[PDB]
This record gives sequence, C-alpha cells and structure tokens, in this order.
Amino acid sequence: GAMAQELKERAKVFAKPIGASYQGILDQLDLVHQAKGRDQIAASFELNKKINDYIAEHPTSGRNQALTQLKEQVTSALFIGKMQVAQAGIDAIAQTRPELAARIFMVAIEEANGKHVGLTDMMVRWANEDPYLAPKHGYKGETPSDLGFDAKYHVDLGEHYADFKQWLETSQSNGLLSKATLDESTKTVHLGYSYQELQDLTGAESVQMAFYFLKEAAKKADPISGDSAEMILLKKFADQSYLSQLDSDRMDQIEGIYRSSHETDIDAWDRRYSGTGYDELTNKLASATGVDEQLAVLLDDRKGLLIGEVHGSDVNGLRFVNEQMDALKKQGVTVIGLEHLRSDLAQPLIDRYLATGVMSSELSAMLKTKHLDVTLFENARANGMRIVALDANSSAGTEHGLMYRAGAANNIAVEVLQNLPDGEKFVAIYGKAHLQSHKGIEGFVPGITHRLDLPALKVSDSNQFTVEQDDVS
Repeated sequence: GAMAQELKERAKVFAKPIGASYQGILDQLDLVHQAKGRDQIAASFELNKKINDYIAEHPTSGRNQALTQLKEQVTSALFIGKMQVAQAGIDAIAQTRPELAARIFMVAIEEANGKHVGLTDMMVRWANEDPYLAPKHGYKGETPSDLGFDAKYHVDLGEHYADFKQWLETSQSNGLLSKATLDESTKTVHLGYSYQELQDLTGAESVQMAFYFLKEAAKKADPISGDSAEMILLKKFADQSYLSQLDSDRMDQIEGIYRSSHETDIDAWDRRYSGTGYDELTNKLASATGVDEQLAVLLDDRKGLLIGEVHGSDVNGLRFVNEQMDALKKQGVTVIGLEHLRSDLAQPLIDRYLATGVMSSELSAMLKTKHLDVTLFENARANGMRIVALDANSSAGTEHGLMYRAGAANNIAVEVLQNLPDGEKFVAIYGKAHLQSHKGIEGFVPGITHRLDLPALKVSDSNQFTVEQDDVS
C-alpha cells in the first residue's frame, strides 16, 4: 500500500535513525566535551576525520552540511589568532594522523608565544617526509589483558604458525623470548619484542629461526608494497599503544635535535679540540709514555673517554677496556659505555648480572650476537664497575632515519654519561659514525663528542691513544 513507506519515509525526514558511523561521530563529540589538554585537541582532529570519512561514504546524507558547519566551527576554534600561521601544515597531517597533528599543535601554541621558533615547521617537515611517521593503521580489535607484558605486536602468522610455534617454544625452553603468547584459535602471536630487539637476539639460532618465520609472515600480508618486513609489522600488526609510544618518542627526539643545535656550545668545542686546541692536546698526549700517564692527559678535567671503532675487525677499544680496566680504575673510571647494546632491554639484564653474579640466557644471547667477550662483564663486576648500554631503539631509505638515531643516541649519552658523581669518569665505546656530527641538507645533529665536551679517540694495538679529528665537509 501507498500508505506506509510514505509514513515510514517522513519518520526519517524528521528524525533519521542513528547509523553505525554517525554514532561514532556522536560518541566522538562526547570526547571533545569531556577531554582536557592535548587529548581534547586530538579528539577534535579525530572528529574532523570521522566527518570527512562520513561525507565520502555518504555524499547525499542530510547530515553533511550540518557536520560541515560543525567542522568549520571546530577548525576555527583551533586555529584562531596566531595559530593560523601553521594551520595549513598541521591540518594537512590531521587529515590522516589526528594524534600526530595534536602533538605538533601543542608545539605550535608555544611557538605562537615566542618559544623555540622554527620547531613547528621542522616537526611538520618530518611528518611529511619521514616514512616512520606515515599513517600506520596497526592492529585494532580484541586485545588480551592476560599478558604479563606490554605487547608491541599482534602478528597473524597463518601458514607459518606451526613453524613459529616450534622455534618459539624451543627458545622459551632456553629462557629466550619469554614475553610472547600464542593463540591457535586465531593463529596469532602476542609478541612483546620490537623488530630491533629480536635482531639483537639472533645470535641464538632458535630465535633467528623464529624471527625468519615472523618476517616471512609479514611479507605474506603485504607483498604489493615496497615496505620492508619491519615496516609491515608496524603498519599491520603493531599494538595501538605501541604506535602511540613510537610517535610520541619520535616527536620528542626532533625537539631534542632542535634544542641541540642552539644550546650545545660548539664554539668552545672547536677552540679546545680543533686547530690550536687540537695541536696542544696532541703534542701533550704524544709526550706521555705508557698507558697510565696517557690516561692522565686524556682525563685531565674531562668527564670521560670516547674511543671509536669501525666496521670489520677494529676492536682495540673493547680490548683495551678489558685488559687495562684497573688502569682505568686508578684514573677514576667507574662506568664502561657500550654502543653495542640497546639500553631498554640490555640494561636490566646487565644490572641483574652485576648484582647477582648470574648471567641470564637473554643477556648471553645478546653478547653472542654482538661478539662481546663475557670476560669483560666478569672483570667489570670484579672491579665494582658498571656497564651501560648506549644504543637507541632505532634501525641500523631517507636521511631522517639517520638523524633520528644520531639524536636518540645523544639523549641516551646525556642521561647516562653527562652527570656522573663528582670524581667518577667513564669510558664509552662508539662507532666513528656517532663521534662525528651530522651535516645534512635535511638538518644538523651534533655528535656525541659535542654534547659531552670530549674529543674522539683512537687506540692502536700498542695501546697508544691518538686524537681523531672532526669530520667536517
């Protein structure tokens, strides 16, 4: 009958029933109403995204222009006054990455107040050109709370589930990969390790095998793009909380790189370790014969030592520290720094060994991977010294990836080696890649040497120290 369907129709023209995607907008509004600080800003950006997503799927919906005005009101409230100066860049990122735009938005507020001018454009340029800041969906859905750890990935293995299960349980029976839980019902694995942390445990054949089937499983999920296995795991199987952690940390490092370029006194460094300062130091160091009085020159009002090693053999640093450890102890050295290990996981393992005297399996696997002598850790514990890991959690094809690592290594070196107890020196071992400063078109990052006010050193097979010159194009 013509009656009804018509009666049904204007029941809709008046009060249209709440759809599944309009409800998401109505719920997103409640977040804008209740949230404070940065969360409220991010919610507003997420609101605009859900509005823009709604209009695309539903062009003829009558809610469009009502939502369009709503988006206008929100956008105007956000970028009022001096905030419109960087509106274009931020709002462009907010179209795909609301939470990332919010972090930059907070910086833009401080820059509207005169603080750290130029940081906003730097963080925008990074978010547009650095692949690691590209839109990363990750895994969204049901996540277990039974885990005794914070899962970084939720990888669906599929056909490689059987082979992964074997090498995982083989590793867990050896005290490796403890933070990992399987689920055959979904054939997924709740992994608590990053791509970088697994790579430092590949010294054990059991882990490297499981690492293989993991990387292969990711390539099955996305063989159409040019993304590496590491990138796929982030875009497809990464935990949402972990992605927020990575984005937050990566924003902090850019801000760290920014402040390093203005506040680090390079003028004093070049006067002390370059030109005349380099000549005065080299000649005074050359006059010293034997190990002990050479260390006296190098630690003459200097917080520590920076010895460099390059790729291949080149391990005089690791050899000198192990053999002449008490010679360092005499000079006041109490800390030994290694760039060979990543701080986030290696440091609790090292501290537990230095305290109990028992080396865990996970630490033993790391030492095997990085070809580190266990005798070093034994002599360090016997001498009451502390070994610290100095590497960041970054990758080993853009320039931004190298600048991130160079800056993140600086922050680690600062929070560990810069402010030791008065009288305590240190001996850190870096590659010659970080003892130098990064001078690229896309930015500048001061080297470890600059932020720690120390020269770059090189020790020969005859235990003779020579001061390396700064690499400047």
